[PDB]
Amino acid sequence: MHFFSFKDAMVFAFAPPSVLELGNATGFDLFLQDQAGVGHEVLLQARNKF
Amino acid sequence: WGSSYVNDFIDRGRVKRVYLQGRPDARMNPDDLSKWYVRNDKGEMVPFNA
Repeated sequence: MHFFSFKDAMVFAFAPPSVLELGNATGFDLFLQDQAGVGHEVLLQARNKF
Repeated sequence: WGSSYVNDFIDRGRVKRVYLQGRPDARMNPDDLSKWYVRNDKGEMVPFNA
């Protein structure tokens, strides 16, 4: 709440997940990969469509 | 004659290599070897058989 105000700096605020050693214990995690050499731009828009 | 690996370059997003070498026909028979000129200290193109 206190920081929701700012219209000039996104500011997440969160607890660490219990076994620090493991980074982020929630939900899911994936990489999208440029296999057929399509380039950063296409890749960037595949990210954004997704 | 021996090819040369000068430095690298990008191709479809990969680091590959750039090779310098005499074209096929100026390195096939030992006369093609004479065809090659070297610049000398006072600026002039000397042939190999010299």
